[PDB]
Amino acid sequence: RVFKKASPNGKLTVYLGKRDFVDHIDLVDPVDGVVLVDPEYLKERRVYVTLTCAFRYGREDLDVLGLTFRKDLFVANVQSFPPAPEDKKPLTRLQERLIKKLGEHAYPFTFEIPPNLPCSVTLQPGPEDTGKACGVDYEVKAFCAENLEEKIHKRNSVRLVIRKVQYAPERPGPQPTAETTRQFLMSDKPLHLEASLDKEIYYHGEPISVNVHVTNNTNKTVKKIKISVRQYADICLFNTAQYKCPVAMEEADDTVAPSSTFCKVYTLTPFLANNREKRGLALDGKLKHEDTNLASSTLLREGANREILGIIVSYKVKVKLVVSRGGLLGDLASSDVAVELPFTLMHPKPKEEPPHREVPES
Amino acid sequence: RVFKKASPNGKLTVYLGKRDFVDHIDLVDPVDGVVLVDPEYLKERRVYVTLTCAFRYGREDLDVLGLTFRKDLFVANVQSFPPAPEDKKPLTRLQERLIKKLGEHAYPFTFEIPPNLPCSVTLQPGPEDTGKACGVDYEVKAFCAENLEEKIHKRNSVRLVIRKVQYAPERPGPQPTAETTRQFLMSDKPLHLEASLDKEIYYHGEPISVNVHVTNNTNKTVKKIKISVRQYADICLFNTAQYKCPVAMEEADDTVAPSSTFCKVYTLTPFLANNREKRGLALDGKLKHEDTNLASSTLLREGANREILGIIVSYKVKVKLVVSRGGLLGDLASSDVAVELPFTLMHPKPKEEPPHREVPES
Amino acid sequence: VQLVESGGGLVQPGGSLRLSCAASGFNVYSSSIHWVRQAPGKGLEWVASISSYYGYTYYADSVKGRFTISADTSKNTAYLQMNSLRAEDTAVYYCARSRQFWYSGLDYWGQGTLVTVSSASTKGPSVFPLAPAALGCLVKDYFPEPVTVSWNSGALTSGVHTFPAVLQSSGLYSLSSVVTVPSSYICNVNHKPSNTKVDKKVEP
Amino acid sequence: VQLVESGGGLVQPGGSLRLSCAASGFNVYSSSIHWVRQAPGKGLEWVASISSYYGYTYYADSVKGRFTISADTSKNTAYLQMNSLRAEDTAVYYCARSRQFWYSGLDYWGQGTLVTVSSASTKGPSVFPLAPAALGCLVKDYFPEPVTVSWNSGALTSGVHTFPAVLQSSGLYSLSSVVTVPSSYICNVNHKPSNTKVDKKVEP
Amino acid sequence: SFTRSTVDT
Amino acid sequence: SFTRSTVDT
Amino acid sequence: SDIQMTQSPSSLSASVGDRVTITCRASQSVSSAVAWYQQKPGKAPKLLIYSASSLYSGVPSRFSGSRSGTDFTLTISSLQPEDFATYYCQQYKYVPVTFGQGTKVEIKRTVAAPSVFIFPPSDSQLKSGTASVVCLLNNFYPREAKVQWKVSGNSQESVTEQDSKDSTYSLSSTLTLSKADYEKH
Amino acid sequence: SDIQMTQSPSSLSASVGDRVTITCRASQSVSSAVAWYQQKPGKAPKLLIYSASSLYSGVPSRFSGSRSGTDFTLTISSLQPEDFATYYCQQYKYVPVTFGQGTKVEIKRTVAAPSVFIFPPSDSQLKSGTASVVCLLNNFYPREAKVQWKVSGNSQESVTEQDSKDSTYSLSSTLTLSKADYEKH
Repeated sequence: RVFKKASPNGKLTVYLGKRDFVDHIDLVDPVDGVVLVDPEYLKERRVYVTLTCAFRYGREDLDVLGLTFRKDLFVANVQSFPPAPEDKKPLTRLQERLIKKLGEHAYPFTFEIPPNLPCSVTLQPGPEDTGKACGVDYEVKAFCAENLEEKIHKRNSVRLVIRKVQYAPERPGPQPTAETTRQFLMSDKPLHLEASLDKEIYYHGEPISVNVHVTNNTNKTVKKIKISVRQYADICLFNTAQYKCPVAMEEADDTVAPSSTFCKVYTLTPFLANNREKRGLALDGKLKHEDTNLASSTLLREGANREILGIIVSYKVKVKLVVSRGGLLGDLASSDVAVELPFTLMHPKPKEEPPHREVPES
Repeated sequence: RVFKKASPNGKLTVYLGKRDFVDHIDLVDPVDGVVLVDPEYLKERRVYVTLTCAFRYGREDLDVLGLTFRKDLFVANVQSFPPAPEDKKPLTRLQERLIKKLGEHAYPFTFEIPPNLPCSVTLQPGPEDTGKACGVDYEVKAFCAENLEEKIHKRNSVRLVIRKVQYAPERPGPQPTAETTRQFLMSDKPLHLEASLDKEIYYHGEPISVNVHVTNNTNKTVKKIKISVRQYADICLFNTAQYKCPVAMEEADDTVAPSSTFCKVYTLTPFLANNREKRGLALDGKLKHEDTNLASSTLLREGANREILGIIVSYKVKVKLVVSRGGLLGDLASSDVAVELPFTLMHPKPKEEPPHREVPES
Repeated sequence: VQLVESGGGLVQPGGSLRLSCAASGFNVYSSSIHWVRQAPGKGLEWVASISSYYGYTYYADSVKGRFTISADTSKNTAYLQMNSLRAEDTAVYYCARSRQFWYSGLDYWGQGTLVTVSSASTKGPSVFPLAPAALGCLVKDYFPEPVTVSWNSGALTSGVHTFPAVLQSSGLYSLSSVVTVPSSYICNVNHKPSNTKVDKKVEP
Repeated sequence: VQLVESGGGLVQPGGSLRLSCAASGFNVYSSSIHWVRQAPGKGLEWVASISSYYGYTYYADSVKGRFTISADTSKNTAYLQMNSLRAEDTAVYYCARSRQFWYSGLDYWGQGTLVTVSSASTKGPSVFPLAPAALGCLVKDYFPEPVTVSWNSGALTSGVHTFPAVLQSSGLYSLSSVVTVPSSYICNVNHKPSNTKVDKKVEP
Repeated sequence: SFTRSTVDT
Repeated sequence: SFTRSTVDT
Repeated sequence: SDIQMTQSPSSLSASVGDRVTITCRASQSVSSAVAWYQQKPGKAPKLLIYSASSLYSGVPSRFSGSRSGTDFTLTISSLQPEDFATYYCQQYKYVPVTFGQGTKVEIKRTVAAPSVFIFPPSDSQLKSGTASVVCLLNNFYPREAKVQWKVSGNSQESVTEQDSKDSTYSLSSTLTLSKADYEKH
Repeated sequence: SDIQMTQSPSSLSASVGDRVTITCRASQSVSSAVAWYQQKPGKAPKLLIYSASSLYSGVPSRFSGSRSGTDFTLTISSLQPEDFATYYCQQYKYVPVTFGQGTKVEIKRTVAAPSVFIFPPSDSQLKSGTASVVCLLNNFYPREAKVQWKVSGNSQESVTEQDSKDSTYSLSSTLTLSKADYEKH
């Protein structure tokens, strides 16, 4: 089955084989399709198909609701009708069959998504938000006009929201192990802390296992242990912006006596049921208004250290120990000991079924 | 006038010309004195004078009140009676006159305080503290015994608490000017902030003048402006410890409209009346229990970048702007803009009067 | 991996019941747990559903307002609170699980629990011989299911046709067991709830 | 740099007064401000002291519980709240400043303010001539200070000896002005509070 | 209006 | 006991 | 919205090795969100197909599905002896998730002569006060049969499952009656 | 604790160029925390010495101080014409800060003959109802003098300051009396 959309005038119709285009880091699945035109009533004699990657986002200074500013991050256009002699491209397996079914009035088009591009990520809107989704979302636009610079008509264009998604790698990586050693003032004996997750790659809804090992040799007593999972998102529109948001926190009242060890296993699971009110949280790309899980981590192109546009989502696990206060310095010093454990949170590669849109609709 | 102290047995008496020894960074005033002994009833036949720099401090693990641990940072000893042929030293102007008045049974002693040493700083004790002062304090000890390793008797020793103090330099330095520029995400227009104190060197009780210049070009509105003076203290006993404590904060409700400038002058004055409850605050060295002002800044030995023992006290002025929230990211980002202005807080060099001990005693 | 549920039984109409589905082998955040009931001799029907990831719960229109579903993520168990049960609610309840990402059908099913809603109480079976070819034995006015029927204490296992029990208009069950003997006994009937073993002989 | 105080005047016994010392040229955190009173014809006395750096205030035993001293750091002013004033509290109050780091005496002093505590009200002066050598003129039963006394409207400034006024047992002031004339007039007396100019002539 | 579905025969 | 004062004559 | 899934035929019989097709119809378009289940008597249903064309893991490849508009078809190539159970049709595009009526698949056998036996109430019925008569039909194929009562509703009948030894059904329709009415004729 | 600072002499006179010494005694040891002030009549006191030996800035070097145990001495080398005022002694070691009694320094002149004048009450006193008589002593040195009243306390006297023209004091002691008592003699 393929997806088709028709213009309000009915003269233009475009066919897409899918809506999610998997990103393999080094290569991206091509965006192929077929455009059906009727030149008898079409006097413009030119048909243009445009793929656009835009960072749609609201405005706080403007009091108008719903209005957003559109900033294109990647724009590519290919003209289908009339067939361009220079734009000769091979036909995919699905593309050739669509031409045969429709007839001789259907012409193909094919785009190549370049690498080092953002994935479809939609920030969670607030309760008072009534406009379109905010974030990065691709779009396939088809229209007929005399020239590119000519004004576009609402009745003479079609648009489909497509997605660029990534899935969990087949090969697991090294186990994330991080340790710290804090040296105090009263005594030279250190306060050791170790933490290690079970595996690097976790799935959406799969529990996260944290192993905590505390080797206390100081004179102070640890009061509370805080374990949290935080979502790190990087936005690069005009300047790089870093912000954090905890999606799952669990506090333990474990107390470690001086000159004693400690060992425990903690289980955490990030989910959207308790994070509904956290405005600004990053979620996977929505089509229109569907419910989507937390944004999956983005697989960066090795250690290229490039400034990727759009939104880059990453996760970490923080283990924090609360140390008792008092003594000489009182409540002025900061004696808390912390350590961070990065991990990857994605989806397994689906076998046949692509991601669907609210399978049991209300 | 000179200060004298006598042993409980009355056999030993030591004379000191002063109690505050000024530090000139490159050189330190020598510690001279005269010890009066009576060998007729003194069978030990050896008299030893010791100068000790110790970091007296309480213990939090120990529940006993008043008991403290003593860690010596610099110990020097000079033997006066009998006159050591190898310890031949010149006599100061005051030292020779003291010998003439006392007679032929008085012998001198002189120490040389090496540079790169801590100054007398006493941390503010809490309301429940009943022991001796905590911090760095020098001490001059005189006693007679058969050998150094022999146990010391409480009735056969004297001790005086001396101080090592620094005063404001004669030459003012450059005016401390610091500026910052914060770039946001919605627009490329920057949010400028400038600050500059009137002069680098301030005195105890003298008001501190802060000049604030805000050039707002973004779309957000600054809500509040916070000006504070914070005391930075470095303690190096076993590991370097850094802590901060605000001694004077003033919050202003000034609001800067977008695309508008702002200019104002703020006055601040650190004092101990409102900082009584701030346990752990660093104060100038006390003798027994006197009231002393906030600890004066320490003049480090140029840019040697050495690890000075004891407590190093420094001050700064922080200018912080509160930026309105909302929009895309909501309350997740941290958009506050801050800048720090270092300055020096000392005493002018006294002409004739050394620092006194609670001149109008209650 | 296994789904096992417990808590079914006999409840008077207007009462309440608690069905607990102790999911083992997977969690409740990555799986959506559904409850499906099957009336005796009828087709399947969906009554409740819970999605712990999005915090959404769905109920059928027939059981809306009476059935409450909730999940205890601590021990990976889902509960079904039933209130104001009626006679038509008697069925066999199955616990089903579906993938949260994404829905691909109810792949894992529970072993099944039986819920019976009847105002009647426990009643003793009555055994009546059937004179004559074939030999039969009728057991009626008993409750609840099941009853064990045998011929000659298990020595006659050839030609026996025990028919499934049926529900009479009076709320009591009944069934007939028959056996064929050409020329030519002992109708061994046992009821576990009433711990009664009644045996009868059939003669012309 | 200057210390100026205001607020002194005439107050009935048991009343209250507010003395404000507007310090100019320095602050109150680096300086300790003291109040010193001087009775008419007597020595100095210390009544109050405030140290804004350490937040300590001291009072004399005579004025303990009646005098309250406080400092307003916003405008560098120190106040002295007096309550239940008595007759012996009449004096001239001086505002003094001493260095906080460290005390080296009261180097800066105020110009002085006069506080008079008396139950009597304003009374008109009475002029009586003194017949004879020397010529005199006595003014008595008047309040309050001062009065201007002149001879011949300022034309007789030679040999005049105006004596300081004294306080009688009835609470009223009196003074005598005399002048020497060898062989041979006009006792010009003016009282500002009563705006009365009484002139008298002296004849044998 | 709405994205419909169809099969490529 | 207590640190006294004296003058050097 | 509710969707009524009409599943036909209600029940069919076929021999081993026969190609069996089952039709599922939806009242409204449900895209390709249709699943198929197989429930043997007494056990829980087993998932066979999801998305109307994707075979579930562990299911033999003889099972297959197809879609044509709103008509969904489950086809078994070779009727293995273990494929004889009840099959249900499901759609999971709109809440509530609706199931089909179900289709029963049983083995095929030649026509068997229905032997009709009548059992009059015994002497113990006299003191009980309740009168009931049951007519017995043994070893008859297929399941459908006609019963006539004479000496009028309120009649109950039960059907046993196909015994593997004979592959035949058994019928026993009983009619309770009051003592006054039983003695009338 | 309170400290009584006994300052002697109460008042002295000296000529220009004379060496003037003032003694201040403390009831208890006050270390070297003693200050000296100079207050001309009508003006505020001016600080001269602090710490009993350190000369205040802006003060002429003729002023000097010394300490010997509990005896504090303020010494003026040359008695300049502008040094004629009242000097007070202060201690600031213990609260309360106590001042001295004060010492008056005036110019020195030869002995002047006291002229005694008597002024009987005028005729206006008759209708007033109050009787008062004042005896006048003009141009007499030094200040101390003896007055005898006859025709017994309740007598008031006033002393004027040293006039620069004559450098002499004036005395006027008055005695009020009732009408009945005035007419007795």
